[PDB]
Amino acid sequence: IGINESKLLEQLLNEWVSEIENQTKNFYDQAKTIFVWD
Amino acid sequence: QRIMDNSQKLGKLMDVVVKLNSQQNALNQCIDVVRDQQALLERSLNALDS
Repeated sequence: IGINESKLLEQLLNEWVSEIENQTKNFYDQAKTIFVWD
Repeated sequence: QRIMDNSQKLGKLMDVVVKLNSQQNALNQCIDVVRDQQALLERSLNALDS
């Protein structure tokens, strides 16, 4: 995906903050799952 | 009085011409949105097709 030329930088930052907190949860639960497999 | 009434009426309409200039800048941005998303989908299809 390329960033949309029309998007507000405020929208784009809040969109990426939400996605980085989704990715933060999934990183810790995937790593916690890998630790059980160890 | 009626000249002052019509003068305040014209003024309060001119204050709202400033809002019509705002809707034109929002509409211009919507015409940026669709142009450059279409030119990006076009480009991503050519980058999958190839």
